[PDB]
Amino acid sequence: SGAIYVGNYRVVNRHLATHNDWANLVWEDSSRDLLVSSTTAQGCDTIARCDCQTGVYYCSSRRKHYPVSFSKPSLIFVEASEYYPARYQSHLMLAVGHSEPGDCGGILRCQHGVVGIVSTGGNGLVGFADVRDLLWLDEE
Ligand SMILES: CSCC1(CC(=O)N2CCC[C@H](C(N)=O)C2)CC1
Ligand SMILES: [Zn+2]
Repeated sequence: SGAIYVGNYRVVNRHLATHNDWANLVWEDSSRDLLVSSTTAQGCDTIARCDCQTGVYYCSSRRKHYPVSFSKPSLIFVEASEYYPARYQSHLMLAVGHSEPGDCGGILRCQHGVVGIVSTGGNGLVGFADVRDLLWLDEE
């Protein structure tokens, strides 16, 4: 579990969104595994606006933050789950790291701020839904 809290927005994995998230919906995209809802309180996270490929992510199944090298956001095949049918998840970045079930929502960050949230993995893989192109998170 986990979310990004920027301005009056809460960014979560679409597959983990609550009824309150759906009832206060700003934007959602199933191909990216992302959903954004509105919040009453202002958040403290800042979004990175960059092309970094190195950063650090939080792994809840290890209680640890790990430094990683990650790929650029791409259209990458994600094996079926209980959440998604084989498909192609867009704006996804991959790294070598531990992930197991339980871990989505953990933040990936670089020197500029929040880059994205854990969305996929397995294998000694971990994939990150990017948020750096969502410029509207910084306003309104
Ligand atoms: C070994 S479990 C790896 C995970 C879970 C995992 O990959 N999926 C299950 C939930 C939906 C994910 C999606 N973004 O399509 C796929 C990352 C924590
Ligand atoms: Zn950066």
